Amino acid sequence: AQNPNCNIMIFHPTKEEFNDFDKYIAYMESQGAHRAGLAKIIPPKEWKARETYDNISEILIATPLQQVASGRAGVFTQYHKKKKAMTVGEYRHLANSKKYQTPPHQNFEDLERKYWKNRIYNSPIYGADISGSLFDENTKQWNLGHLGTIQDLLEKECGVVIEGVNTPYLYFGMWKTTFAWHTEDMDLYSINYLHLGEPKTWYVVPPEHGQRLERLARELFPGSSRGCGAFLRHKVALISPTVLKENGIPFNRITQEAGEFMVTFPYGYHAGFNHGFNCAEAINFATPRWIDYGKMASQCSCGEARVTFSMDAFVRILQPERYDLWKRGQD
Ligand SMILES: O=C(O)CNC(=O)C(=O)O
Ligand SMILES: [Mg+2]
Ligand code: NI
Ligand SMILES: [Zn+2]
Repeated sequence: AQNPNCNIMIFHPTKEEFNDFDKYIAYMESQGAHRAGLAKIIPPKEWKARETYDNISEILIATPLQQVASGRAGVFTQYHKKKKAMTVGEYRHLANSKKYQTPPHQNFEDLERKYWKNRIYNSPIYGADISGSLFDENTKQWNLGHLGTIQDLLEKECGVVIEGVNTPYLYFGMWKTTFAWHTEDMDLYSINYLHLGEPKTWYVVPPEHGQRLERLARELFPGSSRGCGAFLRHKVALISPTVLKENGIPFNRITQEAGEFMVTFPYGYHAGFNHGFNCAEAINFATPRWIDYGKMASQCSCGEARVTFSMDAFVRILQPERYDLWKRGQD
């Protein structure tokens, strides 16, 4: 078996290997990359996502979210408080202000220490989940707005045509902005490109060990667990690497820099934080190997997780027994 310790693998495709997305994901998995739950892909030196980022300041962040933490430094939840709309220009200026900017630090490790020590005492503002794309329409390779759709993948594998569309989302981050522990909707893959700015640190649990994370989460967030059998779908819980080590949960960590792709694999729990002002783009995708994960994915039916239009059909076709109860949570 390839990659039996489930280490995060880093790939360096040639421009020739960068032509066929599906085939390169399949290549990564042949080398065991999926076992880690996350892989990094450094694009060929000839590749660019677009010419410059000089003209992005007028993008609107309609609902910036202030991420308010509760709990202890290592074990906390966050809620999202809606703020007034601002432009990317305005957000960048905010991220760089004395109140929000990245503190002096030595290296990524010092910064990680400071994150876990101090995150809960601040409430950074995240421009998340903005529909759109920063890829130039003439970028032909690994353009996240031109990937094959999950609906077409399900049709090709299962023979059923379904409604729904699949488009990318932009994330504008600042120091301490945080993504809680989660897998993707319907345990899909995701791909994330860091277009610009400061790095993003990621933590991931191997898919074969996801249930161990879930069990620890039920113990650490006992009221949440009683409220919903899949409460990590709410995307609110944070557990530090120190806490995971103390409880023997296998995980890995890696820092993504501007110009690099990250791929998360089905049922790979991940969490992380931004180092400073940045902009990432991400999208979910499927392969034939996803189908069996989709059929087994947990679902939130307490009503909190509230998800896209397109998830209906996935639940309807792949999880017909769950469909009724899940849709009652959606309505
Ligand atoms: O970039 C972020 O804030 C979070 N991204 C992801 O969880 C992802 O791409 O799967
Ligand atoms: Mg603009
Ligand atoms: Ni994710
Ligand atoms: Zn729920």
